[PDB]
Amino acid sequence: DIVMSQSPSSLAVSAGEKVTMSCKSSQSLLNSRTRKNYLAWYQQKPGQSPKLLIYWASTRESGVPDRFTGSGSGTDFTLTITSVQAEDLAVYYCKQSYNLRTFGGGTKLEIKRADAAPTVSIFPPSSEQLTSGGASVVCFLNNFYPKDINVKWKIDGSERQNGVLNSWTDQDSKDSTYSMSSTLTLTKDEYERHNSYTCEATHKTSTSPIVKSFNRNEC
Amino acid sequence: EVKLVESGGGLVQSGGSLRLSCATSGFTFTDYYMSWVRQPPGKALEWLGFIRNKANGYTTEYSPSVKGRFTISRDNSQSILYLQMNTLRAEDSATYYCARDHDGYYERFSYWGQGTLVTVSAAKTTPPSVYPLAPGSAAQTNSMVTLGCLVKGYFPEPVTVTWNSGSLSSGVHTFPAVLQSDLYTLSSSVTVPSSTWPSETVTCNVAHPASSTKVDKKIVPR
Ligand SMILES: C=CCO[C@]1(C(=O)O)C[C@@H](O[C@]2(C(=O)O)C[C@@H](O)[C@@H](O)[C@@H]([C@H](O)CO[C@]3(C(=O)O)C[C@@H](O)[C@@H](O)[C@@H]([C@H](O)CO)O3)O2)[C@@H](O)[C@@H]([C@H](O)CO)O1
Ligand SMILES: [Mg+2]
Ligand SMILES: [Mg+2]
Ligand SMILES: [Zn+2]
Repeated sequence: DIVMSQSPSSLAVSAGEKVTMSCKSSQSLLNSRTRKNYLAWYQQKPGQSPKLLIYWASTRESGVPDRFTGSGSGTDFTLTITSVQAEDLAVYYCKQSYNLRTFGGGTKLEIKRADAAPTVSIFPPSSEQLTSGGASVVCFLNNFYPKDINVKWKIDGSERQNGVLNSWTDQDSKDSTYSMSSTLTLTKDEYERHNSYTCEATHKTSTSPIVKSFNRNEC
Repeated sequence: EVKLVESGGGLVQSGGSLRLSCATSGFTFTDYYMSWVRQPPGKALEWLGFIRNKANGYTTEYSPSVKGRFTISRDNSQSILYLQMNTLRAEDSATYYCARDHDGYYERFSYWGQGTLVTVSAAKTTPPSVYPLAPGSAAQTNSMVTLGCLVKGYFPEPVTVTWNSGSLSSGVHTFPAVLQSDLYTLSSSVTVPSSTWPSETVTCNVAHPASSTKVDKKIVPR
């Protein structure tokens, strides 16, 4: 049958540089009747539906920036993006339509940018939540790069790792940064036994962690 | 002005059936093959099948992965595409897209819907609790101030979060939901000039379609 494979699985490129992406088919997609390769490329930006970029291997769909170029023939195809822009962050899929249709597994394109320190904000549990017996403490670490970051929670000065869940956004399409949320969930009873709640972010951008805290007595 | 809009996604139990619809407009529906494509969260697109155009007798084809179990049909009077799914399993949990396909000449999927999310699970529908995230005790001399919304303990996905009914788009970060104990939690942050809040209102608008939940949570100071 027709197996589509893409390479690389993922890569990062700085704005303004060239991106090269590959698609292989297990059999030739060159239709002998029409003399065209039945191979299309789709761009799927984070949170969005796929969008057609290129079809018949090299035809750029109307409205698609000229920096996107499809090439290749038979079993091997290439999508090249020149002068990549922050907005080009996406998973790119190739798709054969020579015999029914089959998608490749995608190439994830991330955007390399200058290191950026997170902006850290901490939020105490709301009275609405506490009333029902729960206490979630939230820390936002916004607009940083690279994605790797450490968050530590301290309660009255002591590290706590139990009950902490983290979530990273996909890269931002405008500024190529990441953000992450860290949420520490406690019971109200346990929350009320301590005073100081601290989120500490350590990122390669500083040897000093960014520390945000609040004290329950100050609420 | 081509429009494709899927509906029908939601929670179904293993072994169950579910039919999706895709309402279309802005093109001559009968001229076009229509495909369904799905995407498990975080995974690749998978083509499922198509139904051919009128010139080709509206006949269907399917990927081996779903042939015999999924059925595609179309209403050519109303320009609606359907996907009937039977004997659903966890591996069928995915976003389902309808896509406009072949018109007898062009080889391309020109247009795709927004997708509808199907969750196959024995877990019960649970509406979110929505909590405001307002700054504690720390003046934002930071020129900018960051507020948030915690959307906790819901099932299944998805939820939608907007800020001031979509008026605030820039400076918004909505964090992917994390699953814990059969329940999802997510949060959303918004960052606005400190001169605009709390003098101006900032409200997160949360919807959880599975429970028809609609919440508008005003972020209040003090
Ligand atoms: C016995 C059938 C012979 O059909 C062809 C042939 O295969 O040589 C092709 C046929 O072409 C057209 C047509 O009706 O003019 C146009 C072409 O674009 C296609 O639409 C085909 C078929 O409908 C097949 O299309 C599909 C399919 O439905 O499975 C879908 C396409 O996206 C693509 O995958 C093709 C695939 O490339 C195979 O063709 O499959 O119809 C027509 O030229 C006749 C000719 O009249 C002689 O019979 O020959
Ligand atoms: Mg940001
Ligand atoms: Mg203590
Ligand atoms: Zn304690």
